[PDB]
Amino acid sequence: FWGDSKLAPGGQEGLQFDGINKMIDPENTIDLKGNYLEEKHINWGSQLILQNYGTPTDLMLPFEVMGQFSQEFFPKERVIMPTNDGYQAGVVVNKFMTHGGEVD
Amino acid sequence: NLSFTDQHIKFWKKIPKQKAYSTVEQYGQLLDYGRSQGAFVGEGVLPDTNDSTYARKAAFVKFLGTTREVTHPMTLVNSAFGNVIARQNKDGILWMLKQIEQALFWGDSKLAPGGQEGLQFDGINKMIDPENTIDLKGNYLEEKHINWGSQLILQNYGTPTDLMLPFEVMGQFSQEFFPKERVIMPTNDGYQAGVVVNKFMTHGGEVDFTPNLFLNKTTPLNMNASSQKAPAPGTLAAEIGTANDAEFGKQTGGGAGVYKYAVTFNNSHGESVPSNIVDVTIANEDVAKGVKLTITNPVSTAFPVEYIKVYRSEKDGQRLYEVAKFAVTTDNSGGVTEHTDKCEILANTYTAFMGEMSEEVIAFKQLTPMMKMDLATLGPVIRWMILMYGVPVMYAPKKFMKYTNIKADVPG
Amino acid sequence: FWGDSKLAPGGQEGLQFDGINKMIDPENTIDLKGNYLEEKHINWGSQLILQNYGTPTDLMLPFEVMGQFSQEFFPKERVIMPTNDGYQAGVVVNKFMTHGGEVDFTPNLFLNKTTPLNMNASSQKAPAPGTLAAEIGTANDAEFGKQTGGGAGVYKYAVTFNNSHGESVPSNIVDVTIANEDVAKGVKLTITNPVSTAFPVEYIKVYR
Amino acid sequence: KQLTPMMKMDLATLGPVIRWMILMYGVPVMYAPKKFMKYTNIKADVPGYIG
Amino acid sequence: ALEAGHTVNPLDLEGGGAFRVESLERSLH
Repeated sequence: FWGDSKLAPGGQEGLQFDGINKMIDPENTIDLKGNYLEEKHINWGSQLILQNYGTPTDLMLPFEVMGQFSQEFFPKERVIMPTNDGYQAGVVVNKFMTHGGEVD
Repeated sequence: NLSFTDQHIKFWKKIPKQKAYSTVEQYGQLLDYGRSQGAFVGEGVLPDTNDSTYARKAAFVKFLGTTREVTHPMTLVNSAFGNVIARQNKDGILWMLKQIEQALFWGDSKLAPGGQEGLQFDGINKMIDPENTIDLKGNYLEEKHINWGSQLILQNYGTPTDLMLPFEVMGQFSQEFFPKERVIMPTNDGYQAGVVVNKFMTHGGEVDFTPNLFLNKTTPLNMNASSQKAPAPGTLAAEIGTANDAEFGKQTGGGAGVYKYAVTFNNSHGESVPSNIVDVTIANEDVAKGVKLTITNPVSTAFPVEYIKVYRSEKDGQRLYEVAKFAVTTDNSGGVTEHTDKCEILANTYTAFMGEMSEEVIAFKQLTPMMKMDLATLGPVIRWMILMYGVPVMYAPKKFMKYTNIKADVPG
Repeated sequence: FWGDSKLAPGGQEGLQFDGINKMIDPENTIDLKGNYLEEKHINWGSQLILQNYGTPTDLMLPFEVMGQFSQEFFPKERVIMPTNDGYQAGVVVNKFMTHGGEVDFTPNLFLNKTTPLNMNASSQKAPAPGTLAAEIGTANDAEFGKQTGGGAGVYKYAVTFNNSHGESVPSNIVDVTIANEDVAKGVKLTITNPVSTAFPVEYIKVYR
Repeated sequence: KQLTPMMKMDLATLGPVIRWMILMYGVPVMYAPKKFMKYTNIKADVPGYIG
Repeated sequence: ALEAGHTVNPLDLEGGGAFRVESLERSLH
């Protein structure tokens, strides 16, 4: 993830290999300015991948971002009136359906 | 291969194809059964006489082509990725297919000095009747506008079947259904989110959504010429016009602001570098009057000019996008062309099309399919070219419609 | 739909037959006053038919009204959280259920709105144009104030002359100014026949 | 109530022109006037205002 | 050369256009 191969003095060749963070084209970057990751940013990234003739398949994210992703789905919960004894709350999203395909 | 494949061509594989036997193809239309004059007569009285209305139309065949060359020594060495002639042929065919796909949308046959017959054929944007246009004035597409377009089509004895829209508009439209998701309380472990709409049911039929990768927004300005055979750049002068039907005031918050203007000169080969940038200030009372542009041809161009593209920026913006396109009056050195801008198209907006996609409404007539032809040997170089002749025809212009000035923020 | 058998001069018998708009009893009329067709108006009409020992079965409306009626059901759509790979949207109301049974909707393509004025004669055998004079009337049961914004405003009036052969040319346009206290008083129209018409005149149409 | 269905009748030859007429006779009858109703002043504009 | 143009009026045909015959679709729309 965090490799870099230009860490020799004077910017020469180093000992490490380049990571994903360095080989990604600089245009394919979305900056959130220290905000949360919302639901529409998935579609934004899907569009960025799509317009370069690609098909999105996977989204690699840290655990905390995945946890914060569940905030928007809390006020959409519903319960039927014949309530049982005890309920389980919490919504965990592991897949998404964008206009460019399904993303895991 | 980092570029597009054959699966990204959509509108070319769907339009029906017919054979053509000349450069002019004619067809007849039936317009009315009779004029309305009342039909009640009385006992033993001779009624009046009615007549019908018929028409005859014609379409003109255009041509397309490209050339590929391979040198003699290149054909003798060993190659790692196979034969080079087949690769060049594949590249040429794919390039031609992309050009055909976009020309079926944005073609225009009236771009020539003096408005004469040009080298292109008419596309969907110009063949649709002007009445069947819905202007969103820079707003998101909603569910109502689909019913609006369906009504527009059905009141002309049509039947909506397909809707063709870019990918950004598709994503924005699908985003509007997010607050409608609901979750049942006994939640499981894992859910799939995101809503994508593929079909729509209207009061006048059913509509299918067809995202297109080659349908885009207004073209942004480019600082480099597309071809070395493009004409030379000229000059531009702008000021306030004297019209009384400009639509600058239809935007949100009014139309007063500062706008940027530029022009580019075009021919059948390519596009020139942009001209000088001009800033125009529109007051609050000037929104009804247009902006008059004065365009001067280059003095010592190596190729003639044929038509002009007009670029306008957003209100109080910095980037310029193409908003107009028209032909020159004369191709002589130092010629002067005048044009008044009435803000018919807003900058940085999209466009979509809906209509009945049947052979009885639209078709494509081919004088010859895609084919290859060899060339004479002028030296140790192998040359050949690829051609196609044809023209699209829409028999019923009012069984289609289009949305203009659609706002979408998906990429950003 | 729009037949009328009393268009002869003097109110005598004409050459047409009465349509649905005239055979229906004048009492059985619901006035929407320039608003949309809600869901309760279906029940209103259903009861208006039931109270005469009948049973409503069909409703005939234009496509525009049907589309506007179906538009109101969009914000009622919901999606269940486990999501499929693609959906179909759009709501079309085929029928309606009242307290007197179920009523089908049959959109008719030839049932249109008020015909806009035409500046050309429909046939060469139509009569000649005439003159029109308009002013505030003296009635006390005018319904100009039933609009949402009230009856105050400026209105335009024009007439055309008719026979069994076609429609004539529009007459002169007259502007009438109505105040907020005159909404209860109608507009009195004075229509004058053509001086030298070549074909007879039978009835008049008023355009506002 | 239809006296005769739609029919075609030829006219006399008064010149080098072929002529014919199409006729139909009938009338609608409504036995129960108050078993029907009508809505008036309905407002609806599908291609509506954007603003 | 001999070119087939886009002239419609039969009384304005000249050159290769005079050799063209009428092409009409036989279905009324």
